[PDB]
Amino acid sequence: SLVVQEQGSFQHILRLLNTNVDGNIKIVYALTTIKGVGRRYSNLVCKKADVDLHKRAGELTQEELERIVQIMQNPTHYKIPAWFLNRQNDITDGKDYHTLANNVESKLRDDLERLKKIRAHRGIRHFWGLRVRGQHTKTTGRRRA
Amino acid sequence: GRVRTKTVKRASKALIERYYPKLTLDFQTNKRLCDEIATIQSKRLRNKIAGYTTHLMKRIQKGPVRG
Amino acid sequence: PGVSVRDVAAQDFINAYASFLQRQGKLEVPGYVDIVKTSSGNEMPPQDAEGWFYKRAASVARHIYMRKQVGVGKLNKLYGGAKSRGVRPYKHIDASGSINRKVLQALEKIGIVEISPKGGRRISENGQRDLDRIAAQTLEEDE
Amino acid sequence: AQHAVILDQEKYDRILKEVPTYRYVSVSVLVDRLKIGGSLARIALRHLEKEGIIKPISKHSKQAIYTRAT
Amino acid sequence: AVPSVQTFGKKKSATAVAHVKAGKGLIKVNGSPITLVEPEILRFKVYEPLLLVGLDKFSNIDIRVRVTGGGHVSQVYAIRQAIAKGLVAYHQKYVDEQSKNELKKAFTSYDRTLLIADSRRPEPKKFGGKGARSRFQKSYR
Amino acid sequence: TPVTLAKVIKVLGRTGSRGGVTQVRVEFLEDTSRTIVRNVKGPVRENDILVLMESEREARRLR
Amino acid sequence: VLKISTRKTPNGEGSKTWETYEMRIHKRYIDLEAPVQIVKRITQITIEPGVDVEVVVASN
Amino acid sequence: PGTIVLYAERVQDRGLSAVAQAESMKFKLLNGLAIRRAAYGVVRYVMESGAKGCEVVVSGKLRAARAKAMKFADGFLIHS
Amino acid sequence: FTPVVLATPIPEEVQQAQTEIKLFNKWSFEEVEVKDASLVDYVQVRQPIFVAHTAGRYANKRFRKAQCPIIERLTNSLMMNGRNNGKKLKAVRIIKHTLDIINVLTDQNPIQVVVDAITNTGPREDTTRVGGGGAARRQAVDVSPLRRVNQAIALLTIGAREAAFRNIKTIAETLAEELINAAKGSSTSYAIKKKDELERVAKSNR
Amino acid sequence: GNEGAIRDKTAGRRNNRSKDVTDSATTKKSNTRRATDRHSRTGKTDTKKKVNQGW
RNA sequence: UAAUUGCGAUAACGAACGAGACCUUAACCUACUAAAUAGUGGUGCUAGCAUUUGCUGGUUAUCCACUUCUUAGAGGGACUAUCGGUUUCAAGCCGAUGGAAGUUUGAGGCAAUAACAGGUCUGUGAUGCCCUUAGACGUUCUGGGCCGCACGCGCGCUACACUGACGGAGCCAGCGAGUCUAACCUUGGCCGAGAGGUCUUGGUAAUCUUGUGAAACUCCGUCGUGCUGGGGAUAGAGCAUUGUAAUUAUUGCUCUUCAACGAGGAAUUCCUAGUAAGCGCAAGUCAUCAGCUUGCGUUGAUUACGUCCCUGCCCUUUGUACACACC
Ligand SMILES: [Mg+2]
Ligand SMILES: [Mg+2]
Ligand SMILES: [Mg+2]
Ligand SMILES: [Mg+2]
Ligand SMILES: [Mg+2]
Ligand SMILES: [Mg+2]
Ligand SMILES: [Mg+2]
Ligand SMILES: [Mg+2]
Ligand SMILES: [Mg+2]
Ligand SMILES: [Mg+2]
Ligand SMILES: [Mg+2]
Ligand SMILES: [Mg+2]
Ligand SMILES: [Mg+2]
Ligand SMILES: [Mg+2]
Ligand SMILES: [Mg+2]
Ligand SMILES: [Mg+2]
Ligand SMILES: [Mg+2]
Ligand SMILES: [Mg+2]
Ligand SMILES: [Mg+2]
Ligand SMILES: [Mg+2]
Ligand SMILES: [Mg+2]
Ligand SMILES: [Mg+2]
Ligand SMILES: [Mg+2]
Repeated sequence: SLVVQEQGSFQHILRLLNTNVDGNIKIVYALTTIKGVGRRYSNLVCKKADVDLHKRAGELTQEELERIVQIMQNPTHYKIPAWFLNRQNDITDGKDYHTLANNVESKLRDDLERLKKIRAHRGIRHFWGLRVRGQHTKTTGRRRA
Repeated sequence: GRVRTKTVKRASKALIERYYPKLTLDFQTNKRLCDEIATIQSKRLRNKIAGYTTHLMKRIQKGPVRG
Repeated sequence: PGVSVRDVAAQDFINAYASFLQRQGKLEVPGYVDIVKTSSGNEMPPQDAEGWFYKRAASVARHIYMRKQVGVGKLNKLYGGAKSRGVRPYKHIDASGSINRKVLQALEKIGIVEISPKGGRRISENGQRDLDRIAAQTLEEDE
Repeated sequence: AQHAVILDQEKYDRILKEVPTYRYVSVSVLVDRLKIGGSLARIALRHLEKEGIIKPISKHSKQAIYTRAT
Repeated sequence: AVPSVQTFGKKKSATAVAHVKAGKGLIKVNGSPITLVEPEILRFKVYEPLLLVGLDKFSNIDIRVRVTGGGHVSQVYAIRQAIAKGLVAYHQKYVDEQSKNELKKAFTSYDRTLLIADSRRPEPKKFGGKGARSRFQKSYR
Repeated sequence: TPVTLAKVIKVLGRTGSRGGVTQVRVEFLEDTSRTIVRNVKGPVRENDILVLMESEREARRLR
Repeated sequence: VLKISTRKTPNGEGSKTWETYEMRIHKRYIDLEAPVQIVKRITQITIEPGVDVEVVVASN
Repeated sequence: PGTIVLYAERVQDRGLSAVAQAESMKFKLLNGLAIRRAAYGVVRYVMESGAKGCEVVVSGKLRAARAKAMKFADGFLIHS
Repeated sequence: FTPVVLATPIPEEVQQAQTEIKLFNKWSFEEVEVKDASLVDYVQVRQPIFVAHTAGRYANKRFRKAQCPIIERLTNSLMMNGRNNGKKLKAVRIIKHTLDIINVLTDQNPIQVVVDAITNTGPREDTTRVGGGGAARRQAVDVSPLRRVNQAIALLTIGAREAAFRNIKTIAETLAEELINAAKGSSTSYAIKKKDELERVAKSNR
Repeated sequence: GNEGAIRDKTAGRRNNRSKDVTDSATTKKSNTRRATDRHSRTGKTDTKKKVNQGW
């Protein structure tokens, strides 16, 4: 690239999606401070909104942002494969959704209490505050209870 | 740290005991002497046997020595 | 004087092929190079993101030229690197099979590689005809 | 995430006249003066080479050594 | 059929096969010029045989080398030895012996495995620990 | 800072408990045909040279 | 070189001592220019207990 | 049938090949011979039978709950 | 310099100084003199080598380690900590960089300020652990003419090695800034500090 | 059953970390009669003019 | 001296087992024997750029020659050689030169007499005796368990990063294995982000899988010192594979969740040259499952070249009432 210097376009901090973001960090790495967002789920949507990531966050004049979220809140209507998201076939409607930062803490419990209400052994496990994926528990995970 | 075994040392003295006409002060000459004058079983073995006889015969031309 | 591909440095040459092929136009990208990480063993996709297909198609040819014939599998192993299986030891695995399988078709339709007999894909003859031309163009850097 | 890791409009002036009097330079030397982070500093390095600012006695990536315009 | 020889250079596992033709001074290892091999820092390690013996000594020869086995550094050390031994091999058959005795002398005065093939070799591991001489950790109840 | 010129003429042996030291008689390259037998820490051969701070001092075998 | 690495103890006690066994195989092929009646001439006194003999036919 | 047939060939000077004598004592002790007597017999036999050296060890229990072990060897014997 | 050209291109950059006064990749091997009476015969320069990578057995005999190019023995003393065990190519690259520097600032050839860096980082005197009986004191000892340099090189690296930890400055710059202070030790090089304190206690026994 | 497993209290790392470990966990080898090995405990011996008949 | 290995001293002289010899493997052969299942030169046939004839390839035989590389047969080679230093100038030792090699040449293999209440009746259709034997401790079938989790100990794996993680790109090994009554190793063409799917072929193998294009490593960038993009536990949701069966999630991939961990107290381990350490690979295991092991090569140090202080064990002397020998 080359050196660039805007006048006042860069804003240090600006909240969105009920989360904060440092403007002094790159925007293809800043946005991943939200829940349900990853270093890859971000990269995909970034140039899909024809935005150049080479610059930081206080950059990227608002118009883009206003619908940058719309592309993730509506990830299938806007050309993204449905094997790239955290919630496919959900649990009761067969749809494919992406849950991002407030519903994720909720949806975790949604399935969690679902297995509990169903009495599934792994629900039992969770309720006991243990390892649910079958890993040996005698010699591991001792003091963080 | 390789002190030769007395197996070779016992042999070296027993040949210098009866072959001084022969047994020049050179190893290679002495080496090809054993294949014809001795019944050794291996190159390496006769190599230290002949290589030793040489040192003994190299010193006899300086003075006498036990054995 | 008469140059050859071997007579040019690997990196500053395929990167010349990249700018050339990038600015040429006949690509036939499968359209899905927005996402693919290029291997299961890789953490994230390449950083060019407008390109890196020409950079891969740069050395995708360089290699096929220097050898008799090659196949999809061999390419996967070549670029494929070590994968940090988190807390488990690193291990090597082949790269993505389609990003290679049709990086060839995307470039054999352009005519720089032939589906060689005996199984595999040989450097095309016209691909062999643009052997030194691109090599020479890079010698023009230190003319 | 601290200490001016972006353009810094009035800092752009500082880097203009700070390049002289320097016998050494590198991406480290840039952030070493209450300045811009390495990411923006890195590509700014030869943005100076565009016209008589440095002497690139260095060779490659991960280590750079320029020198006073002669 | 012109005056030509063959020689080799052997590092730990790498073997370098060099053929020296009577030509116009061409040196292309595996088909690629010696100008740039790959280990840019280790480049001079193969350039030095030419620089040490006087650099021209090529006007009527042609060398090209292939390297199987080895590693990114095992092969670079085997080619230099292969070409040095090659040039002295040429000077044995087609030129006099003094111009050759001067070359092996100019080599051995600086030789770093240039003509005498380094005899080092990987040692085999013995059960009781992953390593040649290394042993597993002990407990002591 | 007064320094000394000391070249080891010959070596005596390894003194010290663990054997990491050794008595060594040296010669002053200044006013030669001298002594003292001082001791060292690193591995040494004959003909070596080394500086000593106080030459008016010498310790014998270490316990 | 057919190698067999196995612990010496039948049980799993004592020092973990391993033991590698070896079996070496040698196969030699010869292409001939003989007639159609010496087919069985060097077929019987060709042997010495321990050498597996195998004769082949043309290249197709 | 016909793919194989076996022929019996007596072993030349059986008292040099160990297996022969090993089984010899087995059938000697099994017939009530004194351990020392039967063992010593095969050793003197194997020696007068040509062998440069011989050795035989008997381990286990013989009427004594504690297992003993006796060695019987004659002549020359290399081991390394 | 009587250039010679043939079929394969031999750049004039390598063609200008090969048989000319032998220099390093970019620095003269001549003019580098040990500025300490001791350490002579133990700082191998003259002979020269253009790059510090030599597959030479230096431990099959006790003292062969001394006739080894000292700058090379400095390099390999960086590829340590497991993290760098092997990696000599990464190391040697850091050295070429480090010696491109201090030259940037210090006009003096780098293979000269390097010998100046090890000369003043040798613990002329040191201490030991006398038996003494129980609560033992220390005995004033004088390091050898090669443990002197061995300790000197080890001191310099370990000091710069830790300096490069958790900080943006490159391992190359730390070693560079360590050797400049070590050229003639002045209150900052981790090496001279540890040495004088491994020496000021050598007087605590006398 | 499983409904019993959830409803039933006293389970879970909470209902368990609350307690203390039986000091028997930090126990030792309890050497298995290894200081009496050389002394036959059979309480019987082998006659001598029984072994001279056997050996 | 590694060695009861020798010198030397010597009422002892001369010998054998064991150490050595020996055997195997890794290193030296332009000297012998030659090989389309190994490879080289020429030449046909053949393709690119440059022309001036060149440079870089294609070619299951187009032919011709060869054995340097490869391979494995037969030899040879080293004997610590030469010179010197040290020493009863004895065994020996040490330095230099030469040398493929001069640390038992490196690494193994084998290994005498004795000793243990060492482990193994859970390898054995090796076994003494005892127990049980038809509601069986036999045996098979169904399911569960060996994984079960307030904790204590031990062998490990991944990290705490900038000698870095990441992304392009450069891109080099070696020890192995591998399908007949068969389902083993798998190239290659497609489909698939991936995992994987699918369509054919080579191979019972120096012939095909494979130059195993392995990984660290080299290069060019993005990142910027902030738990950060270092880190990858835990966890949710989906797609695959193994398999009669994957729930307590066999393994693989994808997205998301993003712990502790900012170099580790007292303590203790392994190790001296291609070794340590970093790196991945094959093999055992194996339907699926390596954070295990056994081998391999890859990149390649520091500091020793010494002592008996610590620790352990030998050997004398010595006491002994022990000899079932200090249990
Ligand atoms: Mg996140
Ligand atoms: Mg005869
Ligand atoms: Mg790779
Ligand atoms: Mg790669
Ligand atoms: Mg990892
Ligand atoms: Mg590992
Ligand atoms: Mg040959
Ligand atoms: Mg020498
Ligand atoms: Mg017991
Ligand atoms: Mg048993
Ligand atoms: Mg059952
Ligand atoms: Mg278990
Ligand atoms: Mg263990
Ligand atoms: Mg990388
Ligand atoms: Mg799909
Ligand atoms: Mg078939
Ligand atoms: Mg973080
Ligand atoms: Mg990560
Ligand atoms: Mg530490
Ligand atoms: Mg496996
Ligand atoms: Mg296991
Ligand atoms: Mg007594
Ligand atoms: Mg007691």
